[PDB]
Amino acid sequence: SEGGRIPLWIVATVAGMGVIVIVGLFFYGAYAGLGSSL
Amino acid sequence: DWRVLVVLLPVLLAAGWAVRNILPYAVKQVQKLL
Amino acid sequence: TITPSLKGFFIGLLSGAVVLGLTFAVLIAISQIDKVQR
Amino acid sequence: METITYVFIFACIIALFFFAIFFREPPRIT
Amino acid sequence: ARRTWLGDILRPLNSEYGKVAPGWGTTPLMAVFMGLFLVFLLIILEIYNSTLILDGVNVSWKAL
Amino acid sequence: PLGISGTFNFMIVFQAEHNILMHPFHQLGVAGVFGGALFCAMHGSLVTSSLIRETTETESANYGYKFGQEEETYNIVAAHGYFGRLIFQYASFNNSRSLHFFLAAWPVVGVWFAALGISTMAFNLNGFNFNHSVIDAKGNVINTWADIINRANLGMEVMHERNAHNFPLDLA
Amino acid sequence: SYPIFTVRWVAVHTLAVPTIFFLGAIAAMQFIQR
Amino acid sequence: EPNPNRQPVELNRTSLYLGLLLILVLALLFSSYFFN
Amino acid sequence: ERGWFDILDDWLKRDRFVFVGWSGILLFPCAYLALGGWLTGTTFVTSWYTHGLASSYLEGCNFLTVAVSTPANSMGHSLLLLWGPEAQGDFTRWCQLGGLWTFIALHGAFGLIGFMLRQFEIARLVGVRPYNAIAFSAPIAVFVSVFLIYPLGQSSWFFAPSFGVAAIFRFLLFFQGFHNWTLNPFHMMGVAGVLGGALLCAIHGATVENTLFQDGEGASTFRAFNPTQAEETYSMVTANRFWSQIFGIAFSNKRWLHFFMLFVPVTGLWMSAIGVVGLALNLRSYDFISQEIRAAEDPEFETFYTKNLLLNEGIRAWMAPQDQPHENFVFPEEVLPRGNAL
Amino acid sequence: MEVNQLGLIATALFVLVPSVFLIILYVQTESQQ
Amino acid sequence: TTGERPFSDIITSVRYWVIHSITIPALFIAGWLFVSTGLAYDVFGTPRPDSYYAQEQRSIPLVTDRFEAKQQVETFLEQLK
Amino acid sequence: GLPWYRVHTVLINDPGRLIAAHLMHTALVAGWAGSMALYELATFDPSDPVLNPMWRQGMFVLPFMARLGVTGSWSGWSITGETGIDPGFWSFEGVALAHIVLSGLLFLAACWHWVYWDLELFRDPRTGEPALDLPKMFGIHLFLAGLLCFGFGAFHLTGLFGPGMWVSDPYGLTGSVQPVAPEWGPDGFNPYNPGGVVAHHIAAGIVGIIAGLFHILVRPPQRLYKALRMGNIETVLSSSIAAVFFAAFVVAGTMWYGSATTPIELFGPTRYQWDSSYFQQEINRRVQASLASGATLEEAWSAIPEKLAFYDYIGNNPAKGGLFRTGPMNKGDGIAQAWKGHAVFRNKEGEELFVRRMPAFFESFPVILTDKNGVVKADIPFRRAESKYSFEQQGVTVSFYGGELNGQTFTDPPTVKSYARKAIFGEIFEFDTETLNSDGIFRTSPRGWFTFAHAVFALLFFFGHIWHGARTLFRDVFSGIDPELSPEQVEWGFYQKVGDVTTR
Ligand code: CLA
Ligand code: CLA
Ligand code: CLA
Ligand SMILES: C=Cc1c(C)c2cc3nc(c4c5[nH]c(cc6nc(cc1[nH]2)C(C)=C6CC)c(C)c5C(=O)[C@@H]4C(=O)OC)[C@@H](CCC(=O)OC/C=C(\C)CCC[C@H](C)CCC[C@H](C)CCCC(C)C)[C@@H]3C
Ligand SMILES: CCCCCCCCCCCCCCCC(=O)OC[C@H](COP(=O)(O)OC[C@@H](O)CO)OC(=O)CCCCCCCCCCCCCCC
Ligand SMILES: CC1=C(/C=C/C(C)=C/C=C/C(C)=C/C=C/C=C(C)/C=C/C=C(C)/C=C/C2=C(C)CCCC2(C)C)C(C)(C)CCC1
Ligand SMILES: CC1=C(/C=C/C(C)=C/C=C/C(C)=C/C=C/C=C(C)/C=C/C=C(C)/C=C/C2=C(C)CCCC2(C)C)C(C)(C)CCC1
Ligand SMILES: CCCCCCCCCCCCO[C@@H]1O[C@H](CO)[C@@H](O[C@H]2O[C@H](CO)[C@@H](O)[C@H](O)[C@H]2O)[C@H](O)[C@H]1O
Ligand SMILES: CCCCCCCS[C@@H]1O[C@H](CO)[C@@H](O)[C@H](O)[C@H]1O
Ligand SMILES: [Ca+2]
Ligand SMILES: [Cl-]
Ligand SMILES: [Cl-]
Ligand SMILES: [Mg+2]
Repeated sequence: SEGGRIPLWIVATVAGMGVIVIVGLFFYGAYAGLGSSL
Repeated sequence: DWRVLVVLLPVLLAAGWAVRNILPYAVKQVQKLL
Repeated sequence: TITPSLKGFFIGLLSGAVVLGLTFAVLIAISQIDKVQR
Repeated sequence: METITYVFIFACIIALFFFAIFFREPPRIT
Repeated sequence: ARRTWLGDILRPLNSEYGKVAPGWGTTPLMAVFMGLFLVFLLIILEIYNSTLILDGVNVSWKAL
Repeated sequence: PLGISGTFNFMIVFQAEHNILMHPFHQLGVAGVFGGALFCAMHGSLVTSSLIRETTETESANYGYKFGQEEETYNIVAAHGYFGRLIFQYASFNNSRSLHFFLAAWPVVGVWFAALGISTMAFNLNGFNFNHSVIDAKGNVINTWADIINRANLGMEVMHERNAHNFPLDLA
Repeated sequence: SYPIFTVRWVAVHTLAVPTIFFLGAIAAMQFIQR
Repeated sequence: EPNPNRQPVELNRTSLYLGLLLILVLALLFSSYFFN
Repeated sequence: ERGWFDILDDWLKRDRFVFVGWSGILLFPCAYLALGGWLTGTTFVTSWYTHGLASSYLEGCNFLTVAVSTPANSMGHSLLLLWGPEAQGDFTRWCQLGGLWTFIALHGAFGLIGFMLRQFEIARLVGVRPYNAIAFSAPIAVFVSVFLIYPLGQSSWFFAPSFGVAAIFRFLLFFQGFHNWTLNPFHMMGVAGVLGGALLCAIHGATVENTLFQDGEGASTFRAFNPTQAEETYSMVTANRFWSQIFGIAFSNKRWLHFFMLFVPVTGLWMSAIGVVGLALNLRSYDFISQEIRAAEDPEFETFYTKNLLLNEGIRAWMAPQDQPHENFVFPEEVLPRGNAL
Repeated sequence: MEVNQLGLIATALFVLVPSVFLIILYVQTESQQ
Repeated sequence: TTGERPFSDIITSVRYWVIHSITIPALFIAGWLFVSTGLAYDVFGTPRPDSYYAQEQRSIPLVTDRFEAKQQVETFLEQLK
Repeated sequence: GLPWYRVHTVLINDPGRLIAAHLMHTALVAGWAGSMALYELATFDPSDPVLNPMWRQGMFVLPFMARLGVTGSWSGWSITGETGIDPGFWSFEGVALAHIVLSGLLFLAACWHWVYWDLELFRDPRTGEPALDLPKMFGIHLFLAGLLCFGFGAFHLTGLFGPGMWVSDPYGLTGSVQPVAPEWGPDGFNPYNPGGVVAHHIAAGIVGIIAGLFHILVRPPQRLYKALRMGNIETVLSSSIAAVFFAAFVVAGTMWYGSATTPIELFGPTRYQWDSSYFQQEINRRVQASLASGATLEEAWSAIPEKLAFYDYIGNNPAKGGLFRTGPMNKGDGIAQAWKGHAVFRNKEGEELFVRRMPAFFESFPVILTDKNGVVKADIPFRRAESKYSFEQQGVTVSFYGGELNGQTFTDPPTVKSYARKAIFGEIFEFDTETLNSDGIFRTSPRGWFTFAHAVFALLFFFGHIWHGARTLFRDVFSGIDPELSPEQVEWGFYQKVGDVTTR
């Protein structure tokens, strides 16, 4: 409701970890399935 | 085509959910600008 | 004679007119509602 | 002919360097 | 300034510097001609491009 | 080589033997020099756009600045006000010190990576190899733009130093 | 105090809404086998 | 009958050096293509 | 007169987080569609029917190898309108035929016009001189000469650059093998402007940061600056002496310095654009006739110029069959140029 | 080498004509007060 | 400032996260299903791994005519048995 | 003082000396056209319009005189091969002379207008200041342009009072200057219909007459006058430059793709006629018709005109040149002397083989021979040690039909390979390479050079439009921004509307 409740450093940390998860999934895909040369 | 409905359905439910949580202030924003 | 491509030309003309028309319709509307204070 | 041309142009540039450094307009503070 | 016979003849043609028509004047009519011209350029461009193909219009040297 | 066409020769053979275009350090190098050139024209145009009127129209505006003068010669607040509206306010610098630091750092760091690209391809750690990376259900190779680059690289490889190799692999 | 639906709101969502949809589509692609 | 629109023209020394450098370097660049 | 035009003008020019303006009516849809088309195509759309290539994440390509590829060579220079006679309103066929390429290139072209009108529009409202718009003519000259004029001179859109990382690398290598583009003096001037621009960027930034006045007490010097202060934040006098003694010459005029920083990369990009206009017609700087006459008659005459042509010849023969599939090149092994062993 | 012999006069006028332009302008600037 | 609510204000507000803890995953899942149902292949006309070639052919189905290109692609698509 | 890049600004407020400068420019351009035409006449060889036409000889202005009806010389020849003709005064020489005389008259006029610059006509009658009423000048000049445009189309191009224009058949074999009737239907917008050229000038001329009368009689709206700065002559420069680069792009395009106003007998073939084997298909159709009508192979090919075979040769493709390969095409492959005839290759089995032609992209190209189904049957190998398709292995021979080698057959591998190397260029010609000391390297034609110069100039004039447009709309800040610029005009929120102080 009122902006201020959730501290920004926690928002940044959670958003950062989501980025790392999704980019890691993409690098995982380079070695499996389509485009893996196998 | 059922796959069209399977894909749009999660988006449609998201539109309706945001409307429920925002319509009091949305009507209040539209009223102020009048 | 109205060839298929001449028909297609008219459809492209009507489509662009519609897109420009709605765009300026909406813009003129909103500009009349939210005026600047002088 | 063409060798003389290339070397002549090059030599003019090196001469230009000399004048641009030692016979420049002095910067003057105000 | 120096006057000349030809200068006196042409004097009226250079005498209305700065004279305007009030407001928007003929701007709306100008806009209509611009729109028609745009459609015209689109037609001749797309004929040349073979995006608009018309009966009896063969865009080729073979039309002599 | 110490020459203009000799430089091109070095570059073409480098591409054949290391696929430098597919190496991220060369790509960071290109970002460095493309970006450096962009920010050069950017900074130049913004300062030039906000020079304070000190001259008439018949004279060069450069005479409006005097070597050693105490006061700044352009209005950084007007430059920031222009550029902040071009993008948005927080994408624009109003601190000349950090602006000029950014101008220093972007090309310098990029060119460091370029130099490190050459220096590490010197030990044969080469650009990305996606030759035949995409394969269909049966196992047919599906070409990508990477495989087209490979065809060009092969043509460079087989022709360079045409009399110098006796054995099938060019290992240095 | 502040409005909710502004030009900035529209600009933000025309970019962010397709982005998330595309990220889910590309995530799914990582599990496709030939 | 003196024309009032006349103006003096200037080229300072730094501009001369810059201009001569541009011309010589352009000649050094294009000469090879002129001889071909 | 406060009619609807003036009221619309008021609203378009409101000071908001994202300025809109009249230019925004052109800029925002065209920029958004060009970007959305590139993301859509690189994520989902193939190049199988135009190039024989996979080119999307859907097919297994990665960020370096995805592209929106040019249309098939048989399309000529067709606008490839979605409603045109090739796709005939069929969105799926349109994608398979290369319609997204003209879509991105044309909306991009008009987006760039719109961005430059935005630079003019904002400059006129804020009261600054429009040199930022003028400098932006250089990116526009590059885009128009490479993505529009060049293929318009050639046989079709197919030979324009495709919108992708590795596709652009192929474009660089094609230009070496077929056009000997490194040899072209208009490219050389472009290289000088781009590298000279990067040089000026680094050296100006570093000079300022190392001739700063001590205007505060902290070891972080960024804080000791105020946007409205009247004084220069660094010493032009000390900067001038340092460079005069290190390098022989130095800037003494800060206005000239910053105009020069505009001039160098902008002029360089404009020169490179002119050369690409030449290449549209194959009007190349491919050879030195005097070198070829000597080398034809004297089999001991060898230079780096003749060495590089042999490389170009390899590029052409080894890449043409795959890179130009509509030509149906069949080059038996025995005709391929190759040195010893390799 | 069989160079294009017009290359000589082309290069010479390319240097001379613009360089002379600049020298005229410069010298008449110094001679002003 | 230009009058809009600060971003840092919005994204630390409980109401923002009540709304977007739903709308963000919903869009992600919609994108996932666009691929997993196979709908993306058919919208854009992109081959599946088993539909680049017919079983024994090794030639590309390359478009070679301007005004019959649409029919050429349809013919190539039929020939996949 | 003035920097060197501004010296010509002294004319902005001086209409009489502006006219003088514009007169001097016109004198220079007219003198260039006269002296270029005299140079071309002194070097042009008129003796072979078939294999040595003007476009092989580097002729640039000669085709523009011919396009509008000047085809003859006072010395008795015409460009279509006729002798003993009398062109009257309007020969190539009479046109050149007229431009020279015009140049000198304009030079004298420029001196008069430079000296007598202070004419009362250039002063505003109310204020006494120099002033040009540009909106009415525009209507006057547009009205004159419309009359001239109309008269060009109605009298010159139709032949009503004038010669017409160059027209030809689709293969550029029988071109001449002909009266042309207007085409008033939709095919008048076909670029290859000369009738549309006539109709355009009549119709656009009338529209320009009408629009000219409008712009003489109706003043500009105050809102357009202010927004476009119609009291500032530099606004006209900005929009005139824009019109000019628009026109330059159009003439570059129609020169490259071809149109009724860029005929191939005047400027050479287009690159696209090689890409699509345009001439090769017409040649084959004619040979089929002869063979079908009972003639032998030697009669079918001998009936092919040398002029048509010459078009089917990549040396006349304007996309085969180089930026610094200077001079006429004749300086490259030579002065064409004769068609050698059509080469037919056969292997030892008697199968007919076809040389793969050179695409324009390639400076060099391998020699590869296929059968009718595109299967490789012979080539010139690079590595010999695993060659299977060599001419020696496959017994390749060549026979010629038509042309000077008609009826001959060659079987020795070196001679056969020699003709196969030439066959990648299309039809094979004998060239004189000695007369001009030709170097054997392809050059582009006037079509190529025209297109290149005009696309480059169009792009550069785009920068001119941007620059002068910016000077028009930002004249008030040309020397710098206001030293008293309030930080509030440029900081966010102080005004509701950007730059509008009444919206605090
Ligand atoms: C607003 C800015 C803008 C601009 C400048 C463009 C420009 C373009 N679009 Mg894009 N587009 C836009 C917004 C824009 N678009 C939006 C918002 C969408 C989403 C709907 C699209 C979706 C889109 C698609 C799917 C395609 C394009 C295409 C194009 C290109 C061809 C357009 C054309 O021929 O229309 C011609 C129409 C006009 C010029 C309209 C003018 C109307 C005149 C002035 C008034 C008179 C008309 C009259 C009233 C009607 C008479 C009809 C009657 C005779 C039957 C051109 C580059 C095509 C393309 O890129 O090809 C590859 C294409 O396929 N656009
Ligand atoms: C639109 C202009 C134009 C065009 C298309 C032509 C076309 C032609 N001319 Mg003509 N000519 C022209 C104008 C033109 N001319 C003018 C103005 C003159 C008087 C000088 C001439 C005088 C002339 C003569 C005497 C001859 C020709 C000939 C020819 C033919 C061969 C051209 C050639 O080899 O060029 C080669 C072109 C180049 C080498 C291009 C030069 C590129 C320049 C140098 C780049 C400069 C870059 C610059 C320095 C960089 C600035 C950078 C800075 C801004 C940072 C060709 C048909 C020849 C012919 O065959 O006659 C029968 C011939 O003998 N012309
Ligand atoms: C119809 C065309 C036209 C006319 C009547 C003008 C007129 C003017 N220009 Mg503009 N301009 C034009 C086209 C034109 N320009 C084009 C195409 C461009 C882009 C290249 C420009 C870019 C431009 C800039 C950047 C500037 C001007 C400026 C000016 C003003 C002063 C010029 C001067 O004193 O130069 C004097 C020039 C010299 C003493 C030597 C120039 C030598 C050139 C570079 C090489 C030689 C060319 C050759 C002789 C002729 C070839 C002709 C070509 C068409 C084939 C003057 C009002 C200046 C201004 O605004 O002042 C306030 C200014 O800064 N113009
Ligand atoms: C590849 C190199 C390169 C890139 C990527 C680039 C990018 C940019 N330059 C800009 C500006 C500038 N660049 C300038 C000088 C230079 N710029 C240079 C080189 C580049 N400049 C160089 C070398 C110079 C020196 C002369 C100046 C002076 C400016 C600016 O003032 C302006 C800026 O504000 O910078 C801070 C911005 C304009 C934004 C815009 O138009 O939005 C609108 C977006 C539109 C209209 C969409 C364009 C669509 C494009 C044209 C086609 C499609 C592209 C696909 C979406 C992606 C394809 C990707 C593959 C190729 C891999 C943008 C950040
Ligand atoms: C700290 C890690 C830095 C590693 C690389 C070095 C970057 C800075 C050096 C550039 C030199 C330019 C010429 C001198 C220019 C010059 O004179 O600088 C001056 C500038 C200001 O100097 P000050 O004296 O104010 O501060 C420096 C010290 O005195 C301590 O206060 O220095 C800095 O800003 C230091 C910044 C350090 C922190 C920067 C971290 C950057 C990391 C960003 C991540 C990049 C990864 C990209 C991956 C693609
Ligand atoms: C085309 C078209 C169209 C349109 C469409 C659109 C408009 C779309 C959009 C789309 C979109 C809009 C999309 C997006 C996407 C996005 C994405 C996909 C992203 C991703 C990202 C990432 C992946 C990131 C990464 C990173 C980086 C980069 C750096 C930092 C870090 C990180 C790692 C995070 C229409 C319909 C009109 C019509 C038809 C055609
Ligand atoms: C006086 C007189 C007369 C005479 C006259 C005359 C004799 C004239 C002549 C004239 C002339 C005889 C002229 C000429 C002119 C020329 C020109 C004007 C040229 C120019 C050129 C240019 C401009 C070029 C440029 C360039 C170059 C150089 C390089 C490449 C690029 C370019 C193209 C840029 C008479 C008796 C009639 C009578 C009256 C009096
Ligand atoms: C072969 C290539 C040749 C290229 C040719 C180049 C021609 C260039 C001509 C430049 C002419 C400069 O023109 C010259 O301008 C100067 C000022 O600048 C004028 O000088 C005038 O102003 C100065 C300045 O205070 C006064 O002191 C002086 O008494 C007055 O006459 C000259 O009267 C005029 O002769
Ligand atoms: C082995 C040389 C004789 C075999 C016939 C060669 C092909 S033909 C030959 O080609 C020359 C260009 O190379 C022309 O200049 C010449 O006119 C022509 O006869
Ligand atoms: Ca499987
Ligand atoms: Cl090598
Ligand atoms: Cl070895
Ligand atoms: Mg995978």
